[PDB]
Amino acid sequence: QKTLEVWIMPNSPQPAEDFKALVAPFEKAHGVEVKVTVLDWGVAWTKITTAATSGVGPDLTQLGTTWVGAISAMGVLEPVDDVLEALGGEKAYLPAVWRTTRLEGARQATAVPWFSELRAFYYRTDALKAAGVNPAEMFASWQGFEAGLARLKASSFRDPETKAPLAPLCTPGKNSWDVLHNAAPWIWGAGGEIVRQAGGRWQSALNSPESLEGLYFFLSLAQKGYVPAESLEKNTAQIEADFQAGKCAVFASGPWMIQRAQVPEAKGGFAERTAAKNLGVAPYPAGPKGRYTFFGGSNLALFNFSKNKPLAKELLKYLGGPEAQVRYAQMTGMLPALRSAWSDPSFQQNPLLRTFIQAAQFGRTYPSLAGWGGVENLAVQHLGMAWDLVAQGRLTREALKDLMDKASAAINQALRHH
Amino acid sequence: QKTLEVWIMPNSPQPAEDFKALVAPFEKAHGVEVKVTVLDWGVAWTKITTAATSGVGPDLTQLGTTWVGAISAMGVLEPVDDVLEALGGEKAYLPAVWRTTRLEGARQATAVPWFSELRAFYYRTDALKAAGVNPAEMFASWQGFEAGLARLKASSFRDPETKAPLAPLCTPGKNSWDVLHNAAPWIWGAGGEIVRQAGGRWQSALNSPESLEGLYFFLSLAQKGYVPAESLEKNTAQIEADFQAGKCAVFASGPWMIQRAQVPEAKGGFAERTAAKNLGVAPYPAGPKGRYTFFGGSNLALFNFSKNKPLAKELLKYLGGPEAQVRYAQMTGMLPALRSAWSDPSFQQNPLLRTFIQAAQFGRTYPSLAGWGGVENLAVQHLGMAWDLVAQGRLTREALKDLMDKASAAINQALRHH
Ligand SMILES: OC[C@H]1O[C@@H](O[C@H]2[C@H](O)[C@@H](O)[C@@H](O)O[C@@H]2CO)[C@H](O)[C@@H](O)[C@@H]1O
Ligand SMILES: OC[C@H]1O[C@@H](O[C@H]2[C@H](O)[C@@H](O)[C@@H](O)O[C@@H]2CO)[C@H](O)[C@@H](O)[C@@H]1O
Ligand SMILES: O=S([O-])[O-]
Ligand SMILES: [Cl-]
Ligand SMILES: [Cl-]
Ligand SMILES: [Cl-]
Repeated sequence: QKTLEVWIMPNSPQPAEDFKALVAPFEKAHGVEVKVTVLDWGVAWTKITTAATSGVGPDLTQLGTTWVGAISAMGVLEPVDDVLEALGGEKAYLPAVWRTTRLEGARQATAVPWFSELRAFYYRTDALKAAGVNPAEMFASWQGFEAGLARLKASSFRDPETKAPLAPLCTPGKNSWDVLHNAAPWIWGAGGEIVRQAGGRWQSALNSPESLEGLYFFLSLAQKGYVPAESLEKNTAQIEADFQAGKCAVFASGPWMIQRAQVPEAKGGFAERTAAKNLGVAPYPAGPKGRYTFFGGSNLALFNFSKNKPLAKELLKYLGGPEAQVRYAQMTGMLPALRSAWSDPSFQQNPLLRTFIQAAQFGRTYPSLAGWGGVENLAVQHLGMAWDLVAQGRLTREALKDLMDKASAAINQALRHH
Repeated sequence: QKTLEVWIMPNSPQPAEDFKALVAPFEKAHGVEVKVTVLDWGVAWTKITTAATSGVGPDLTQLGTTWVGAISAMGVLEPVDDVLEALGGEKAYLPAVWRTTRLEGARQATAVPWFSELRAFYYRTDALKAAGVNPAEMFASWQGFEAGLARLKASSFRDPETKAPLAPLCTPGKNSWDVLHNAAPWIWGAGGEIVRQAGGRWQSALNSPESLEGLYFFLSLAQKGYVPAESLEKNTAQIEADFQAGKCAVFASGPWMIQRAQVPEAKGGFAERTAAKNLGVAPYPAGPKGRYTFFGGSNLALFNFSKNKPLAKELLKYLGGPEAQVRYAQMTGMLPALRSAWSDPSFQQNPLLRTFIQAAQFGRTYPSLAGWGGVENLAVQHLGMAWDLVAQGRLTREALKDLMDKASAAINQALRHH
């Protein structure tokens, strides 16, 4: 009759149902009830920070890897070094994954790695073929990326269901954390970054010459008509929905879309759509200073005001452990956080998934900072205003610089305090 | 083993679960399993129009009242006059609800009323009291509304959980259908409208002198600092989340927030929050040409490519009928569509809900037109750009007029399209 409450984000298309089937064996072996509540990504920051400040909430909460340091810095998370030792310690994890178990420079781990994700480009094989585009040259370089989009815009190809052209590229301009995650590769590729350590402190680098170069190149794809105006007002889920509906030739996303492509519309997938029958993946192109993609995922954290700490730690060890690592990655189409589970043969057979796995050497993420929640909110707000400059025909290098100088002022405030 | 597929939007905090409990009796009596799929509002237009164009989808779909004419005019909906006759016909419905059963001027009804919904202002009793605001004066007139917001801005009141001031008003500036529904009362209150019958056709009126007056007054609340810049990039979900979290003194919503306030976070509500303990409702203020609010909701439609039409009509008769009408309104915090069901004490004994029932006198909606889905997408896009003028310090009457001239040209295209 002993019970646990868990907060999760929508990691699969039937998230509560998938999470319940995942924990059913643990419920049987301990004779306990695990309750699950689903928080949309757009409101999860608001709801998790309120639970933290109020001292009331669940036993466990999913945390995006980029939030672990920001929640940890509030002093509301129970140490989980014991759980991670029981899962095989530092050596069981990719160094980049291990760094998401804590606030940078904290002694104690405060989250357990649950799943990994990184970004690549999904494209329509039938569209790039009709346009005469070589996917290998389109996704090899900025120049190539731009040339491929120009061909996709000039193409007379029409989706056989919609009977209408495809937008060359769709990217979300509003409301998602992905307004930051989708700009990051371009910034990094130009030799830029989101933040930089100097003058003793962390500050915004979104106004560095190289950051402006990468961000401007990204924004100018919309300026040139490769991204439709409508896309700049939309969020992640809508861009996913536009691709599934046969309206976009190319978009940036995570390994989950592969799982969706294999499942019917009734189960929140798109197996019956033209796009699922014509699905390609290519990595992010090399920029002038490097080849990068966003690498992230989600960890599980235990609030220090939980009344069932020993039982919730047993559940973290279960979810962080090999068997649940494999089953949840299968249900979600995410990559296991436990490095050993990448080698499970169920992940070796899928050709599109292999593209994601082998793209991981280009994966980069943000330092695990106390101000990071604020940085992401302000980044989403200010980058969405840069997309606005395009919708208005007002995008210039000076206007972008002025806007990123204001984003930088505000981000510097957030890195001092909450 | 007979099957039905039903598409619904997230009407309650656990939508699929609540919908399965609602249809359980019908499943038992008929030996059918009803499969439900949840479509977020932001992607429902995309997924419903793709089902229409492809001839592949569910048996039934939820349709927002403002979309019924638009989907009907695509030639894909079954007539349901038999179901509405069996539910008691034109007399069993509010005239405004009856008009949402069809495309304007069509012989045959193509949707069954499911639930009703109209807009009012939620406010924080504790905030208006600390600010010295008389709710009765604040929600009586535009001048009153503005005077109350000036007092809310000046207040040194801090939310007891956040330890921080409350924004006087939050409204979503992006990527919700509510960007239109939140503007419409201000437009209508100035004596404007969204569209106007102009010489044998329908056309945009967003660029009429009175429509600009109403919209300009609305936007200028944000110009004066009554709405934070942050709010202008956010969608309806985030604004609701911000109110629940104690960040907003006032916001416009539906009757569902009353149900949400009575349910804990773990079931998708906000009973733990200060805002649930300090909840007031007031009507939209009278504009200079009178008092108006947005009156809508959702109906249920049967695709004419369904293979299960006789059974799906029995399910429509069930969902539209007295018992299920009461149950779903209880679970969702919506008003029943069937007038007779308003008599249940769950509605008539609910003092916050009584403000929504009384607000129904002043309820207005859009004509039931062929291009209406297009009108809403384009309206949301262009109204999002009006909010942008504010964020940028570029709001002038000419700039707003130029923007609504472009919204009007685009909307005219969508209305004349065959
Ligand atoms: O910065 C927020 C976290 O985002 C996570 O990615 C989410 C994304 O935000 C959602 O929009 C959705 O599409 O799913 C993604 C995968 O769960 C990211 O994985 C985390 O590392 C970030 O902390
Ligand atoms: O315009 C589409 C329909 O909107 C309905 O209101 C929704 C709103 O769109 C959402 O943001 C959500 O919060 O809930 C509302 C109620 O379901 C409206 O009821 C319909 O009349 C519209 O057709
Ligand atoms: O901005 S254009 O779409 O009117
Ligand atoms: Cl960085
Ligand atoms: Cl939405
Ligand atoms: Cl109107």
